[PDB]
Amino acid sequence: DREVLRVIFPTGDSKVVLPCNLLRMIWNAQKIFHINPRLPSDLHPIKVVEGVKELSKKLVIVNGDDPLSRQAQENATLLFNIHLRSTLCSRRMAEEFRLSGEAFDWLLGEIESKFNQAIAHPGEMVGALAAQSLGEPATQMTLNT
Amino acid sequence: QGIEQISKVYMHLPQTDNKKKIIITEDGEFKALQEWILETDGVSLMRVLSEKDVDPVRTTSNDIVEIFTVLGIEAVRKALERELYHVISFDGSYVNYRHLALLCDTMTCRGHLMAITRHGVNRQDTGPLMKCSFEETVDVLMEA
Amino acid sequence: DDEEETYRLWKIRKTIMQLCHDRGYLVTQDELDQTLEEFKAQFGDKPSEGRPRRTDLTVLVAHNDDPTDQMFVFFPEEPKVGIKTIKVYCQRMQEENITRALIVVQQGMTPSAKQSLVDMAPKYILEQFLQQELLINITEHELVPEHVVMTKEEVTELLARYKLRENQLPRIQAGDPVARYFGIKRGQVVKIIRPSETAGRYITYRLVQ
Amino acid sequence: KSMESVMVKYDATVRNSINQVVQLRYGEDGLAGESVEFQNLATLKPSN
Amino acid sequence: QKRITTPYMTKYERARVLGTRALQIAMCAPVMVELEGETDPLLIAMKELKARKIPIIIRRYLPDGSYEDWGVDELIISD
Repeated sequence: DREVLRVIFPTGDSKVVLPCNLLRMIWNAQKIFHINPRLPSDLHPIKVVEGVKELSKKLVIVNGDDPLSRQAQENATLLFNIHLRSTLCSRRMAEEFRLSGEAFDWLLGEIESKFNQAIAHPGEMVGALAAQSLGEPATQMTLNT
Repeated sequence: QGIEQISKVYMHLPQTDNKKKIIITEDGEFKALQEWILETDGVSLMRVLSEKDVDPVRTTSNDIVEIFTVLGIEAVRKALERELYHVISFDGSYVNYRHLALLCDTMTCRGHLMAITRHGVNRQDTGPLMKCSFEETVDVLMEA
Repeated sequence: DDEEETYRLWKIRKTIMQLCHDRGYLVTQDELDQTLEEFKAQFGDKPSEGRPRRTDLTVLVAHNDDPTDQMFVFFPEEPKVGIKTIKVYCQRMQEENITRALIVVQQGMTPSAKQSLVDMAPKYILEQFLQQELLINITEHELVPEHVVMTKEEVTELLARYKLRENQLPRIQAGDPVARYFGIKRGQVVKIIRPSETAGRYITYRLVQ
Repeated sequence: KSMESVMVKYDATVRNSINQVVQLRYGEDGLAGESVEFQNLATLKPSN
Repeated sequence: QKRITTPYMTKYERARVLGTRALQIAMCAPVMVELEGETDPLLIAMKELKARKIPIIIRRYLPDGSYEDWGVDELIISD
């Protein structure tokens, strides 16, 4: 994935727009459960790996079982899965974040619930919404530069 | 010498990271390099691309009918998107991406470049009661 | 001059050896990276009063999946091409039993010749190019994404998965530079694969009509 | 006046008025541009 | 079965279900919750939704001509 990112983003920037924030969701879980970042944690790493896998399975944009409907799903949520795997790796969450076992299931259950309500709604007049979203920034445009 | 239509050609090397040459070094780091670029006043790209020691990949023109005839239709899509982005983000503003994508997709959907104009809307597989709301009610409805 | 002329003939040749490799033909590996001085030593130093005559440059290739269907490419000698001159080629195809043929027109063709190629529809399909257009591979440009042509078994999987017809797809006319680079006929579906910043990768389809 | 009747149909495809598919998924991702925000990758920039 | 649509009551279906059910109450239809001193025909229709007890079925029309019917009880209320 590190090698794929270098060809998706050739210039080298890192500012992207994505669904539910992850660093803030880790910061919240670090305080709903009084995580003390001073003592050894009790989070088994193979639990992190398999939990992230299972979570990645339940994020369907294109629901289907046959090919050509099982590869478009992997094309849709390609960037978000890379971000999720790089942020919730086993080294980082045993070195920096130091979440407990109880505080990890909460985070997993919240990622999914705040993702499933970002999907578009079937019926919004997307066309007219995109026509005045570009026309009013045409008003800020300078007349003759 | 030269190509007939291009009249004046300037020369400078930029300082921004917009026109620099960004390479991935052996240590795997993004490094930017200053390189000479040339900008003309006048366009005939099919010949400028065919010349020697001129990069045929990154060379482009700011006119899109030329890219349509020379490069294709998907190149028109991407160039139009890029120019919209550049004119929007000129004064530091920002607009989401979905809107640019949807606009530059519905603008080049039927294969050819139909402008959003009077006689660009006049042509599609649309009903009779919509073309009667635009200034030629009676004749098109008599046809219908 | 000839140094400009020995350069172009090597460049145009290198382009075509990829164009036919994209269409799924079998081209030997070293033919793709044939450097200039190697070309200058094999076919001749100069075409001005030289051994490279714009003939001795023609190429005949066979398909990967089947050794019978073959493709030919011709390099006419006159600046603009007449009538029997292509029938000279039409005869050369008639004798060798090859239907896929290309002609690398030098500077132009005649309106009468334009009539003379659209007639043999069910047999002897020829593609007309220009010397200038083949000087650069547009497929390796920055703006141009990656196209792939789908078999007629895959196309019936889309229209049954998304429960579509074939009229409801986005369209592309068979006259733009990439529609001809791949040799596409009406009724085919091409697949575009481009990377985007919101998802990472997006696959769209086009109907060539 | 151009783009009046484009909308998202009940199978998540963005279709025209005559049902001519425009995008197989809205914005190529499928999400509304209302519940997203800026983040960082933190994997592409560092060295080997 | 073969239900391909989302199990979430979208933003627009919640605004039309609340409007119709409220108009039926104003014309003397029988309620389906134990209200307590409530009178506004649109305040009642909102606490019926919180209790999943509105007797209306939604027919979603796919763009290929088909349809499927979801009972308001079966949908996950967005808010």
